[PDB]
Amino acid sequence: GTFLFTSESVGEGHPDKICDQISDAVLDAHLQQDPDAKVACETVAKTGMILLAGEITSRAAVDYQKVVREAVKHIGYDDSSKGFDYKTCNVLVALEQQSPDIAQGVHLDRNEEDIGAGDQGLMFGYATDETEECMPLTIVLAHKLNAKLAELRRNGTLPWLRPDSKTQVTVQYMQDRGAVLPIRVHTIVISVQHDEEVCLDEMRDALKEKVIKAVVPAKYLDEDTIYHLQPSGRFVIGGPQGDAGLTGRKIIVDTYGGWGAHGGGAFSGKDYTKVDRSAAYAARWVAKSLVKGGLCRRVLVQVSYAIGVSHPLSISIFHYGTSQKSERELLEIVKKNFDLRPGVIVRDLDLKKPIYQRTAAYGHFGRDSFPWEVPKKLKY
Amino acid sequence: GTFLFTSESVGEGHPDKICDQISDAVLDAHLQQDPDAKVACETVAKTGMILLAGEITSRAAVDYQKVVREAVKHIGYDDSSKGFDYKTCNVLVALEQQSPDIAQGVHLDRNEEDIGAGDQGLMFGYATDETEECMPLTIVLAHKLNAKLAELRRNGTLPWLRPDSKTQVTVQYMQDRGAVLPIRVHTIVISVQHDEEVCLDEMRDALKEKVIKAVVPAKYLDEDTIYHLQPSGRFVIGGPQGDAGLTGRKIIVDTYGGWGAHGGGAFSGKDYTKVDRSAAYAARWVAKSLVKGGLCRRVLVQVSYAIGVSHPLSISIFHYGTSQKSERELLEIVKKNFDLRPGVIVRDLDLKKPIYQRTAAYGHFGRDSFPWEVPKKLKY
Ligand SMILES: C[S@@+](CC[C@H](N)C(=O)[O-])C[C@H]1O[C@@H](n2cnc3c(N)ncnc32)[C@H](O)[C@@H]1O
Ligand SMILES: C[S@@+](CC[C@H](N)C(=O)[O-])C[C@H]1O[C@@H](n2cnc3c(N)ncnc32)[C@H](O)[C@@H]1O
Ligand SMILES: COc1nc(-c2ccccc2)c2cc(Cl)ccc2n1
Ligand SMILES: COc1nc(-c2ccccc2)c2cc(Cl)ccc2n1
Repeated sequence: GTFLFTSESVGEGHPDKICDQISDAVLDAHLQQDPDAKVACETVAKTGMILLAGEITSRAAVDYQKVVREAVKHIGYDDSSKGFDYKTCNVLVALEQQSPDIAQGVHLDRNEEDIGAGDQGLMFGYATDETEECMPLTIVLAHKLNAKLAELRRNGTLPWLRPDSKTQVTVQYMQDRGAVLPIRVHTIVISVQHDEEVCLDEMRDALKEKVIKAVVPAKYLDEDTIYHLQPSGRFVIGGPQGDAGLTGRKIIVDTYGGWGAHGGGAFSGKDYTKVDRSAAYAARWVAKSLVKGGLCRRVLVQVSYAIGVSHPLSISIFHYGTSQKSERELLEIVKKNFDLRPGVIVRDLDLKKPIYQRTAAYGHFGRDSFPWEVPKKLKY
Repeated sequence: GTFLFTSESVGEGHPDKICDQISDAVLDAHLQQDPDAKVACETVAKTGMILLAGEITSRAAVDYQKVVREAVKHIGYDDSSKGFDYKTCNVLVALEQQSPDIAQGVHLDRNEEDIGAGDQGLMFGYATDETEECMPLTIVLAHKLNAKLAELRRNGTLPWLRPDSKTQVTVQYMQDRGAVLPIRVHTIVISVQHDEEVCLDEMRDALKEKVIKAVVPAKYLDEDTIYHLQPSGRFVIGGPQGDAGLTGRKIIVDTYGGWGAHGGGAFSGKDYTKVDRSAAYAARWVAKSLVKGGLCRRVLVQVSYAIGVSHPLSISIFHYGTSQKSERELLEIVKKNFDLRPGVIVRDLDLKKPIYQRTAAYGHFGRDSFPWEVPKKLKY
C-alpha cells in the first residue's frame, strides 16, 4: 500500500523565481500608490538583462529601474563574480496600458463587487491534513531546504553559496482511506550555485550536515535514503547567465508540488482582477477551511470563470473519500459560506494590500498566515 | 454522484501559444541540420516584438529572422490591421551557448543511452478511457473549438476572425468506480479576436451555429447549456498587442486540462535531454499503454529525475481504483516494459526528429499518432 511521491522547490535566485519576485515588486510598487492599479507585469531574465513586458494602467508614478534593482539586490546578485549584479545589469521596459477592450469588458463602470473576472480560466485549491499547515510534506521540505541555503548564505556560514538553487524531495507514503501518511524520505536532490574555490566534497558534506540535517527530521532519514548533492558536479555559472528565467514558469513550486491539480495560470505580477491569482488564493482558502473545519482530511476544489462575468461558471469539490459527507453536500456548504466573485474575494482576502513580493518565493501557500491561510469558520 | 469539470484551450494566435510555436520552430530548424543540437529557446512576444532568449549549442546555421517570421506568417499575423505583422515586427535575439557546467554534468563524454537528465524535475502522464484518444472530453472539445475557429478563418467562411482565441468547456460527469463518464456540456466560453466591422450579434450567432454546433455533438447540448460567447463584448486588440506572451505559460492546455497532474515543466523550445519534455511524453506513453492494454480505465504516472543522473529517481502509478491489479503490480509491469532513461526514450520516441512545431498548438497529447500516442504492447 506504499508509494513514492516527489516535489521540487527553487531558491530566490533561480532565474524563473527572480522574475516572479520582480513582477511582484512592480505590482507592490503600484499598489502602494494606487490600490486599484491594473497590473499584468511579466519579467524575463537572461545574462545581464531584466526585461519588463506587459500592461499596466495605474495612477502610480513608479521608478522601474529602482524597483527592479532593489529586488535583485534583495535576492543577493550584487557582483559580476556571482554572474549578475543589480548595480550594473540592463533593465529594459516594454510596458503599455491595459487594453481598453479588456478594461471595458471587465471593470469599467462596474460596481466593485460586480466586477467581471479579468480573464476566463480554471483554478484549483488543495489542502491535506498530513502537516499542520495543510500542505504536502514533499513540497514543505523542498521549500525549507532552499530557505536554509539562503539563510546559511546570508549569515556567512557557507560563504561559497550563491543565490540560485533547486531542491527535490521524494517521500514514501502510506495510503489511509484516501488520506496520505508520510513514512520516510526516499531521495533528496540539492543543486546550488557556488564559487570557484570550494571543492565538491566540501559542498556535499555541508549540504548533508548543515542543510539536510538542519531541516529534515532524523525520523524520516535512514541508511537507505538516497542523496544526490551537487549531482551535476559543477554549478559555478548560474542565475540568468545559466538559464533564461520568465515569470510564471514555477507554477507547481508556487502551489502544491504536483499534488492536487493546477489550472495553468501564473500568480506573479497580477492584480486581484486576474482570477488566475485571486481565485486560486480563494480556492486554497476554501480547501484549507474544509480540512481545518474537520469536514475532510484531504480535498481538491476547482473553480472557473469567463472574462467579464463575476460569478464562477463552475465549482467542484473532490474529497478523495476522506469525508463522511458526500461531495454534493460539501459543495452546498461551500456555496453557503463563500462568495467567489473577484470583487468579493478582494475584500475577504485584502488583495489590494502590497504584500505580493512576500509570496513570490517558497510557495504562496502554507506559510505566514496570509489571509487565504486563515480558515473561515463554516456554518452548516 | 455527478460533478462539473472545466478545461480550457487557446488558439494558434494566443500570444503564449505564438511563443511556444516559435520556440519549437527554432528547435526544429536546429534539428533539421544537427540532430544532437542542445536547445533551450524561450520566446517573449509583446506589441511589435519577438524576443528569443536562452541557450543553444548546435552545429546548425539557423537564420532566426526567417524562422521566426515564417512561424508568425503561418499563424496568420500578416498585417498591422490585425495588430501584428511577420513582415515588419522586431525580432531580437539574446541566445548564448549552453552553460559548459551543465554540458559537462549532463552529456559531455557520455554514452548516449547513459546521458544524464538535463535537469531535475517531476513529470506526469495521464490517460482516461472516456474518449478513444484517451484524453479528457473537456480538453478535447476545447481544442477542437479553437481548431474550428482557425479553419473558418483560413477558408474565408468568417473573414472577421483573427488568430487569437480562447475556449473553455465545462462538462457534467458521472463517477463510475474511479472512471469518469461524460453526461452533457454545462457551459461553453469562446472569446476570439475580431475585426472592427463585425457586430456582436453576428459574432455570437456564428460562434453558436458555425463553431459550437460544428464541433460539439448535439447529444451533449440541451436547453440548460450556458453559452458565454464574446463575453467581454469587444476583442479588436489582440495577439501580443493585447497581452504579453511567453513560452511555457500554457502547460495545462498543452497536457490534460486540469485532469491528472503536472510537474511544472514546459515543453516547447527544448531538445530531448530536457526531461521536462521527453519524460512527460514517455509518461503519457506509459499511461496510454496501460489504458489501451486494458489494465486500467484511468491512470496517472509520476516520474522524477536529478540533473546528470540517467535513471529516474522515482516512478509511481495511481489507477483511481480502475484496475483489478494493485498499483504495486502495475508499477512492476511498467518497470519490466519501459526504460525511462532519456537516452533510451530518445530512441523509442524518435525525439531527434524535427516535428516539434506540430506539437505546439492544440495539445501535445491525444492527436496525430505521434510516437508517444502509439501504445506499447505489454508483456506480463
Ligand atoms: C539545468 S538549467 C535548464 C537547462 C538549460 N536551459 C540548458 O541550457 O541546458 C535549469 C535550472 O537548473 C539550475 N542549474 C543551472 N546550471 C546548473 C548546473 N551546472 N548544475 C545544476 N543545476 C544547474 C538552475 O536553477 C537553472 O535555472
Ligand atoms: C484577458 S488577457 C490577460 C489580462 C491582460 N494581461 C490585462 O492586461 O488585463 C489574456 C488573454 O485573453 C485574451 N484576450 C485579450 N483581449 C481580450 C478581450 N478584449 N476579450 C477577451 N479576451 C481577450 C487573449 O487570448 C489574451 O492572451
Ligand atoms: C493516495 O492518494 C494518491 N494521490 C495521488 C495523486 C497525486 C496528484 C494528483 C492526483 C492524485 C497519487 C499519485 C501517484 Cl503517481 C501515486 C499515488 C497517489 N496516491
Ligand atoms: C471521479 O474523479 C474525479 N477526479 C477529479 C480529479 C481531477 C483532477 C485531479 C485529481 C482529481 C475530480 C476533481 C474535482 Cl474538482 C471533482 C471531481 C473529481 N472526480
